Amino acid sequence: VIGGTSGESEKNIRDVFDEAIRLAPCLIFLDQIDAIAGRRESANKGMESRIVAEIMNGMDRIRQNTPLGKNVVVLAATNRPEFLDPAIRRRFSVEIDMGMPSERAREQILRSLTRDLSLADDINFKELAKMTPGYV
Amino acid sequence: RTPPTKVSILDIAGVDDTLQRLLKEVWFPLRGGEACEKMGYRYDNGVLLHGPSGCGKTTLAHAIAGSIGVAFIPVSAPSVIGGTSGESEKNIRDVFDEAIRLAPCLIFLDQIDAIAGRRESANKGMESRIVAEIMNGMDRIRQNTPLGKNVVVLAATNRPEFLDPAIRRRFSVEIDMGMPSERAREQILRSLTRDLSLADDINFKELAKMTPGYVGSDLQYVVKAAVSESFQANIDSLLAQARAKHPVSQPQRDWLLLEAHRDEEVSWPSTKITMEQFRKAVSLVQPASSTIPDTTWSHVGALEDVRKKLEMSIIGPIKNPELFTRVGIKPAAGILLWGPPGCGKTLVAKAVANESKANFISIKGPELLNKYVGESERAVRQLFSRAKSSAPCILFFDQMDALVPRRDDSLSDASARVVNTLLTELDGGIYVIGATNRPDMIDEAIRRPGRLGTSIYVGLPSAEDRVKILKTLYRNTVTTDADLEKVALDLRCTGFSGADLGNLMQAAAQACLERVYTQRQQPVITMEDWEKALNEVKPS
Amino acid sequence: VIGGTSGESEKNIRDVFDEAIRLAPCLIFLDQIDAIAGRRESANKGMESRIVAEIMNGMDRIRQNTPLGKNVVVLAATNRPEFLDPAIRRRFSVEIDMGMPSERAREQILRSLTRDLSLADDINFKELAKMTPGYV
Amino acid sequence: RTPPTKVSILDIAGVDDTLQRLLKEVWFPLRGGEACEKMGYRYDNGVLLHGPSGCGKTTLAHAIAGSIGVAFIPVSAPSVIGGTSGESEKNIRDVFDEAIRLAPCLIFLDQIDAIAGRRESANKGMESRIVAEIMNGMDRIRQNTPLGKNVVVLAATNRPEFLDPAIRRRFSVEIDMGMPSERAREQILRSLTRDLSLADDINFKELAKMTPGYVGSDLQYVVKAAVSESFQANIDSLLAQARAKHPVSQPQRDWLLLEAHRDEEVSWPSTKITMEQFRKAVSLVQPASKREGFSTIPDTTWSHVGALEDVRKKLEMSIIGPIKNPELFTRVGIKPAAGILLWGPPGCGKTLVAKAVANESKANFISIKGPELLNKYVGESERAVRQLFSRAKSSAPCILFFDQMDALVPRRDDSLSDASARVVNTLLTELDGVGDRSGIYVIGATNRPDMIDEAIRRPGRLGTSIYVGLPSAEDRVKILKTLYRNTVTTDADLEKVALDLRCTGFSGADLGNLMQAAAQACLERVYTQRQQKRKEEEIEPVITMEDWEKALNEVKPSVKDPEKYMHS
Amino acid sequence: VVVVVVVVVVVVVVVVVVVVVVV
Ligand SMILES: Nc1ncnc2c1ncn2[C@@H]1O[C@H](COP(=O)(O)OP(=O)(O)OP(=O)(O)O)[C@@H](O)[C@H]1O
Ligand SMILES: Nc1ncnc2c1ncn2[C@@H]1O[C@H](COP(=O)(O)OP(=O)(O)OP(=O)(O)O)[C@@H](O)[C@H]1O
Ligand SMILES: Nc1ncnc2c1ncn2[C@@H]1O[C@H](COP(=O)(O)OP(=O)(O)OP(=O)(O)O)[C@@H](O)[C@H]1O
Ligand SMILES: Nc1ncnc2c1ncn2[C@@H]1O[C@H](COP(=O)(O)OP(=O)(O)O)[C@@H](O)[C@H]1O
Ligand SMILES: [Mg+2]
Ligand SMILES: [Mg+2]
Ligand SMILES: [Mg+2]
Repeated sequence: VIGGTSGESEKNIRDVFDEAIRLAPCLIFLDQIDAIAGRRESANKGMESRIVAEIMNGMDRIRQNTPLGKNVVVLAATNRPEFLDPAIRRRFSVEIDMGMPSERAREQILRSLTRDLSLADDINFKELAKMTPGYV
Repeated sequence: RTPPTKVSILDIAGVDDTLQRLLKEVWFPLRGGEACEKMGYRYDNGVLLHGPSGCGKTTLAHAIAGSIGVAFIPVSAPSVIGGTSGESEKNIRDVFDEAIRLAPCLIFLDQIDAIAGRRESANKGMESRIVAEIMNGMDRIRQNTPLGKNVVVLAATNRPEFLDPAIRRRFSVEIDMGMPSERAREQILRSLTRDLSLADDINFKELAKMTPGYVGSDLQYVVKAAVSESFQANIDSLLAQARAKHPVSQPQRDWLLLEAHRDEEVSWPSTKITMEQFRKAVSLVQPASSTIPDTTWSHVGALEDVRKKLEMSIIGPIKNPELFTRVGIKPAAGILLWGPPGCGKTLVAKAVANESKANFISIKGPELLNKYVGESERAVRQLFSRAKSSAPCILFFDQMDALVPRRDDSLSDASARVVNTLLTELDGGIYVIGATNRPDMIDEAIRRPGRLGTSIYVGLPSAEDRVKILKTLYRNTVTTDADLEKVALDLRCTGFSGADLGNLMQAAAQACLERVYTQRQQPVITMEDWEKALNEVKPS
Repeated sequence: VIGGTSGESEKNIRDVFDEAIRLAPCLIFLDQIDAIAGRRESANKGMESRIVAEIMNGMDRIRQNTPLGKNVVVLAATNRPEFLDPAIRRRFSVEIDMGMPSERAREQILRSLTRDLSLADDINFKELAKMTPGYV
Repeated sequence: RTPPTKVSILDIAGVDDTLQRLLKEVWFPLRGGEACEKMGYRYDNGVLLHGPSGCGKTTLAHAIAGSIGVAFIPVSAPSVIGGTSGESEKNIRDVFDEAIRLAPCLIFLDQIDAIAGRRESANKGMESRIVAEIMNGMDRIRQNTPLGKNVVVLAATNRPEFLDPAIRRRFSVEIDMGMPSERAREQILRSLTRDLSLADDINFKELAKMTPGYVGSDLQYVVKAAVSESFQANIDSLLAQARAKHPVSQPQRDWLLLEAHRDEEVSWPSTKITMEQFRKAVSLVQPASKREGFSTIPDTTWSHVGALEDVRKKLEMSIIGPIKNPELFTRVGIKPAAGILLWGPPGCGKTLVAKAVANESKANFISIKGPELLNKYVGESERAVRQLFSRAKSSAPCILFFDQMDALVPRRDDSLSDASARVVNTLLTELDGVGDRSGIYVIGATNRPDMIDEAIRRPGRLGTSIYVGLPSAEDRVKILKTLYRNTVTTDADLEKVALDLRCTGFSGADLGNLMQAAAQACLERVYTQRQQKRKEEEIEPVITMEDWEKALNEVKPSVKDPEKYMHS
Repeated sequence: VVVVVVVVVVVVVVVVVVVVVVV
C-alpha cells in the first residue's frame, strides 16, 4: 500500500478496486486492514486519513460498476477488530468469528507444523493436543 | 470529476418533498442556466443536507449528480487535510478553482462537519484556517463565475449544529432528512425491492408498521438479510447436486465438492422471497438505535376492563389513525395507570407497546434525580428527545410520584424544577404512560386533559383473575390444568399480585431442580413443587 | 499566505506589504484576518507567533517607507475582532461595525439586489422590509 | 565483512543468563547450521537485544561477533542515511543482499530505533520507507536461503517501545539483559579491575553489595573514579613542586601553578588502588539510574526522631531491616518489599520518620510531593506514574515516599473527572506489579485517611497501616529533649516543660513551636538585657527556664480534635 | 536533495471544569 509518494499510496489502492471491478468477479483480501485503517481521531497524518476515505469509496464503486451478477466481494481479516473505523465496521454486516481451535483441530495444526522436520517414532500427536487447551 | 451515471433517481425514494426543492434549486441552475443568463443573474445556492446518519444523504447527492449530467466533483472532508499545514488549504483551493474552471459544476462536500467545525473551540491554527479557506472559496464562486453558468455546492453532515455559523450561513438551502414515517418507509422498501422477484403475500405496509426507528441504511440490511434467507433453499439444493456427483467433516467436504466442478455450472432455480422471511429478517437485524416488547395480550391474563380502556385511548388510535381522526379524537398524550405495586402496570404498558408495534422506554422510578442543578432536568428532556426520533414511541414512567410531586409550598427548588420540565415536554406520536400508587401526591397540573389526564386503575385480582394469570404464566413457560386451579384457589394466595404469582411459578420451578438433583444422586412440574412454593413466596 | 516550510509563510506576508509599498498608493485587503492574526497568547505555537510578528512589522513599514506622496491603506474584515491579537488590532486606526440592517436599510438593500431583475409594479419594499426582522 | 577480533567474552561479565540464551539463539544458527539442515528447519528468529542503557548491549554484540567468526556486517542507523531519499533504501538493500550473498552472516542494527520508529507519527515519506525496506529484507532472508546457511539479524536498543510494531513482530526472540544482580556485579568489578594494580583488602563482594542499581557502564565509572583517587597523591606532589618554585583562592592557584610549567612533566609513581579509595569512588559516582527523578537523601537520622518507638520498630523491621539484611529477613518469610501508609493527625511526625527511614536505610530515595505527577497533556500524566515505577524497579532497593497521598488517590466519587481516575487506576496497577522480591518500599503519608481511596489499602498495595498519633505526657519528654538537643537548660528542666499540663494536646510540631517561642522570648529578654547593661558586642543569649515559662503560656496545640483523625 | 523544515500539527490537552450541586 505504501508508495514512494503520499498521493501514490492511494494510486496503488485505486489500482486494486479498479482491477477487481475491471476483472469482476474478483476477490479482494485486506489482510489486517486496521493496520493502515485505524481510528483517525488522533491520527492527523495525511496518509492515514485518506485510506479510510479511499476504502469506503471503493466499496460504492463495486456496487455501481458491475454487471449485476458479477459482484466483487471484499474480505477483510484482522486480529484487532477494535481498531476499525466505526464508519467502516457498520458497512461490514457479515462478521465471521474464527475463534480458537478445538482439540481435534489442534492435532491437525501440530502435524502440519512438524511437516518439514525430522521426527522420531514415539511422537504421539495426541498428548500435545490434550495439554494445549488454550494455545492458538 | 466526470458525473457517474450509476445510481439513478429510481434508486432513491422517500424524498418526494426533498426532491421537489432540489429540482428548482439544483437542477435549474445547472442545466437551464440560459434562462438565468437572459435575465443575467447567477444562481449560487449552497444546498445543505442534514439528519440522522444513514438517512440517505450520500446516496441522494450521487443520484442527483448522475441525473443532472453536469460535471460532478465529489469531495470528502477528511481527505482535504494533508500532511503539511499549508497543504490542507491547497486541496481546497484546487477544488473551488477547478469548479470555476469547469463551470457549470456540482461540488459535494461530504461530511463537511469534519473540517468546517466551529473555529471558536478549534483554537489550533490549522483548524481555524480551513474554515476561512472554505468561506473564501465560496465567494470566488459568486464573483469569478460567468453569468452563463452556475456552480452549486452540496454539503452533507449529520451534525448541522457543529458547523461554523460563518459557514452554515453560506448554505441557504437546508434540508433536514428526518426519519421516514410508515408511509415513507413503505416507499423505501418498495424502491429497494424493485429489481427482485417477490411473492404475493409481501405486505409492505405491514413491514413499515413493524420497523420503527429504521433508516435507509438499516432497511438495506433488512433487505440483505432476507435475500440471504431466500438463498438458503438454493444452497441445500446446490449441496445435494454435489453429493449426487460424488459417491473429513461435512463442511470441509462441501468446499471440496464445489472445488471439483468449478467451471461446470448447474442451474440454480429462481425462487422468490416470501413475507415470512421478511418478518424473520427484521427480528435478526438490530437497528443502530428502543425495541418493541415481546409481551402480547396472551401474556396478559384477565384485566378485560382495563384492556378496553387501553384499547380505546392508545391502542386504537394507532392501528386506524384515520378512523379515529374522522370523528375528532386527538391522540391523548397518555394514560396515568395507578394501583397497588406488582399488579401489572408495567406488564400492560409492554403489551400496549407490542400490539401498537411501537418503541418502548421504561423508567423504574426516581432514576432521573440528580444532585446537580441541570442534569436532572436534562435526563427528562433527553427521554423525550429519543422518543420523538423513534416515533411512534411509548414512554413509561414507573412510580412517577417520585418524579413529579405536588407543587405545594413545602417543595423547595429541586422537584419543582422537574415538574415544570415534564409539563412542557408533555405539551410538546409520543404516548407517555405514568404509574403511581399514591395519586394524592402527584401534581394536579399533570392530570389535566392533554397531559396525562386519563387515569386507568389496575388493581389486585380477587380470585378468578389469579386463575387466569397462573394459567397464563404456566402456559408460556412449558402439572396439567386441574392442579393450577388448586394452587390459585389456595388460601395462601389471598394477597398475591401478578408479580407474586410470577414469583410463585419461579419458586415451583426451583423446587423442580431440587427434585432432579436428588433423583440423580440416588422432569415434570408436579403439585408437590407448588406445595413448597406456596410456603416460600410472600405477597410483600 | 500560509506555506509549508518554516520561512515560507512569513515571507509571503513580507512580500505583500513590500509589494504595496512598491505600488503606492495601494489598498491591501486582508480578508478574514482573524485566521492568521489570532491571539498568540492563548494560541501558543511557533509559526503562529511568527505570522503575527510579520504583520506587525509589515504594517509599520508601510507608514514609514512610503515617500510621503502616496499612502497605503490596509483594509481587514473579520467576524471575530476579539480573536485578533491586541498588537495587531491596535494597529487599525479605524474599526467600523456593520451590524444588522434596520428597516430603512433593508429597503435599500432589496432595491440594490433587485436592480438587474424585472419586477412588477405591485412590489412594495416596505412590506418586504417589515417582514424580515432578523435578516442580514 | 569480518568479525571485530579485538573484544573477547572475558571483557564482558555479569551477563551469564544473557550469554546462555545467546548460545542457542545466535551462535548455533550461524555455525552449526548443518544440524538444522539435517533437521530441516529454517531459522527466522530475529534476535532483539533490549534493556537499560549501559548494560553492555553494543559491546556484547561486538564481542559475540568476534567470537563466532562468521562474516559480520555492522550497521549504524545514522550512517544508513547518505544524502538522498532513495539512497537510504540503497544502503539497506545492500546489507540484506550482501548477508544473503555471504551467508551465513550476522547483521547488527545498532540503535535500530533511530531508523525504525513508530510509523503512525512518521509523517516524512523517507522515514516511513526505511522501515518498510528493513522489514521486507527480513522476509528475503527466509526465502533466499538454503535453509542451512542461515542469516541472523541482531538488533540492540535501549527503547524497545519505540520500535515499529510492524518490525517488533518480526523479532520473535527478545533478550532482556536487565540490570546485573549483586552476584553479577561482583563478576563485572573483577573483570573491570583486571589490568589494574590492586591492593589485598579489596572485597569485590562487599563493593557489589553497596552498589545497587548500577549497570556495567556505571561500574566502569566507579573503577575510573577510584583510579583518580589513586592518582590524588601524585597530583599533590606535582602541586608541591610548583609551590616551591613560586614564592586568589587556593584551587585557582593550583590551576595557575600547573598552567605555568605545562612542559616540566614529572614521573607519576605507580601506586595501587586501596579499599578506602573504592568506597570514596562509589559515593562520587552517581549511577545512570539515579541521575534523574531521585530526591536527595534527607539529613534526618534516628537521633532527630524522639520517641515513636512503636513506629520505629515497625519501620526498622519492615523497611530498614530488610534493606540491611535481605537474607536474614527472607529466612523468616519477610519479603524485601513493603507498602506502608502512614496516617495520623498533622504535626506528629509522619514525614519525619519517612525522612529518617530514607536516611537510615542507605537506599535510594524518590519523593513525590502530592499531585506532582499530573500533567495537562493526554497520556503524559499516566506515563509519569508508570515511568516513576520504571525507575524504582531499576534502582532497587528504592524507597518511594508519597507525601500527602490523599491528593493523588482520592475517593472515586462522581466528582472525580476522567483525568485523575486514569491516574489512580494506573497507580493501582503499578503497585500490583511491585513484586514481593522486587525491592521497592512504598511509603505513603496523609493526615486525612478518610479522603484516600480504600482500594489503595488492600494487600499487595499499601496494605500496611502505621498510626502516628499525638504523644503522651511521657512521650513528649523524649520529643522535647530531642528537639532541644538538636538545636544547641540541661535535660532535667526539659521534663518539667514537657510534663506541664499546658502541653496536653501538643504534637511534634507544637513542641517545635514551643521551643521557638522560648527562643524568641530569650532574644526579647536579651535586647532589653543589653540596653540596661550598656546604656561592645559581647552579649550571650542563652535559653533559660523562665523563657520556657512564658513560652508555655503563648503556645496552643495545632490539633483541634485529636479523635477526628482516629476515624477511617 | 535538501531536507526542508516543515511545521506540523499540535498536541491536545486537558481542561478542568467546575460543576454546581443543587444539594
Ligand atoms: N431514500 C432512500 N432510498 C433508497 N435507498 C436508500 C434511501 N436512504 C438510504 N438508502 C440506502 O441506505 C444507504 C444509505 O447510504 P448513505 O451513505 O447515503 O447514508 P447517509 O444517510 O448518508 O448516512 P452516513 O452519513 O452515515 O453515510 C444506501 O445503501 C442506500 O441504498
Ligand atoms: N558487564 C560489563 N562488564 C564490563 N564492562 C561493561 C559491562 N557492561 C557495560 N560495560 C562497559 O560499559 C560500556 C557499555 O557500552 P554499551 O554501548 O554496550 O552500553 P549499552 O548497554 O549498549 O547502552 P546503550 O545501548 O544505551 O549504548 C562499555 O564501555 C563497556 O566496557
Ligand atoms: N518524635 C519527634 N521528635 C522530634 N520532633 C518531632 C517528632 N515528631 C514530630 N516532630 C517535629 O514536628 C515536625 C513535623 O514534621 P512532619 O511533616 O512529619 O509533620 P506531620 O506529623 O507529618 O504532619 P503533616 O500532616 O502536617 O505533614 C518535624 O519536622 C519535627 O520538627
Ligand atoms: N395479568 C397478568 N398476566 C400474567 N402475568 C402478570 C399479570 N399481571 C402481572 N403479571 C406478572 O407480574 C410481574 C410484574 O408486573 P408489573 O406489576 O407490570 O411490574 P411491577 O411489578 O414492576 O409493577 C410481571 O413479571 C408479570 O409476569
Ligand atoms: Mg452517507
Ligand atoms: Mg550501548
Ligand atoms: Mg508531614
